[PDB]
Amino acid sequence: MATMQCDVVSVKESIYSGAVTMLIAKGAGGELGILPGHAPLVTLLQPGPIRVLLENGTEEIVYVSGGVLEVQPHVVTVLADTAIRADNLDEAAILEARKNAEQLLANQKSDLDSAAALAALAETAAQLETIRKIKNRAQ
Repeated sequence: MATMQCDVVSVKESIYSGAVTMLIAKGAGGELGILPGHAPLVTLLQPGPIRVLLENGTEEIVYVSGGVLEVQPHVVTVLADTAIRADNLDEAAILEARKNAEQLLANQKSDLDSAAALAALAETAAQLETIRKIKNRAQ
């Protein structure tokens, strides 16, 4: 399959940069699949685990909170407020926040706390989902 110059960057620093056969990042609410040779596209990147496929039949899963996704003819750049490598994603950290929301949700008293706990649960669940998939990938 063809190859494209994909580069993932975040507010902390770059995460990926090289050749890719195909990448899939969540944008505009739906899953946008870019292929080597696609036309220029600019869509908002929403929270979701983007996958970067290489020419070696491999794929790299990365978690992005959401930001800006700029697609170029032979180049691809996805800016995310926060990018975490599937191999770097800390399960311990996510487990802490994941349980914090679960216990905070059941003890919901107002709408403010709920909005925060819920947002944390969904976010934490995303990071874990990205890891579990990479570390295992047996679905």
